[PDB]
Amino acid sequence: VRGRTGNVLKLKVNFLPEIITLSKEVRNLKWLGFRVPLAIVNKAHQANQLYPFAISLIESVRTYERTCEKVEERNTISLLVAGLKKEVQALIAEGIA
Amino acid sequence: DHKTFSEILNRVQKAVDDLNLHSYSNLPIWVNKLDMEIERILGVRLQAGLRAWTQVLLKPGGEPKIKNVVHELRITNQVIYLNPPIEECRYKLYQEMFAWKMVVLSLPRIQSQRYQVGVHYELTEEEKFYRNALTRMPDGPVALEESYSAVMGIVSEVEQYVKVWLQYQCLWDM
Amino acid sequence: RKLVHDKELAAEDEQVFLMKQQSLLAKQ
Repeated sequence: VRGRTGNVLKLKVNFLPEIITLSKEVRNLKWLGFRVPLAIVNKAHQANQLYPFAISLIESVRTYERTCEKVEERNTISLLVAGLKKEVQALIAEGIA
Repeated sequence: DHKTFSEILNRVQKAVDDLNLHSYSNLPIWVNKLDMEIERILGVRLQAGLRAWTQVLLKPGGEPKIKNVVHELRITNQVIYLNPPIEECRYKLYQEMFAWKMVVLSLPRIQSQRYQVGVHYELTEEEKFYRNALTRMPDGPVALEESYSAVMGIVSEVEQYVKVWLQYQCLWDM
Repeated sequence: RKLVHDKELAAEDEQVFLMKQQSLLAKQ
């Protein structure tokens, strides 16, 4: 990161707005009647299936960032929420596994 | 003031009870840190109060007051001895100083053990009151030393004046 | 009466969590 050469672990599902663009393009092609790479269409169908899970993962990443920011703010109470921090770390380790 | 210290301590204790209900992690460690901080604050207050009492003998500082003294005369059998005893005046001054000091140092102890249970009441110095703070004065032993020295000086001056006035027992005894 | 010794409740650091995560990512 800027000011921190350590790897800022932005862990998340392998997703981006490109998947949403592909899903919208598939919907538009279906509406307008066009030919397309039907293998890519099946991949877009799988991405549309997995999209709510990806949204949940992004929300979890945002929540973890918010918790880290809260700890950085209240470093004066950082030991007090140590139980929540440990629970979150264990859950994150399970998810990373 | 004693009431103000009690109110602040009660607010802190209610907050501590709420935090214990909050189910946070490391509650004993947090209680220990809060107790240490309260000890430092009380120590600053106690050093200031001892200095103020010494000056009064001679705003967070405080300002106590003083009582009167046992000064009188008698000829009961012709012994002109001041009433009550000079030891009585010294005891009164020492008691007043102890009461003024205990007004601050006798505030309620930290109720961080309210979350604790399993043994009996442990009302030692720091258990019942803030006992250890008198030794935890941040200025050092110099403040208590100043108070004791002021008590000794006032007593010595009182004894000197009493002796000078009472040198004339021989006039009624000759 | 067994004073204190309440296991010293603590958790791994966020940098420590990231480092263990990096080790797992190497192991991933």
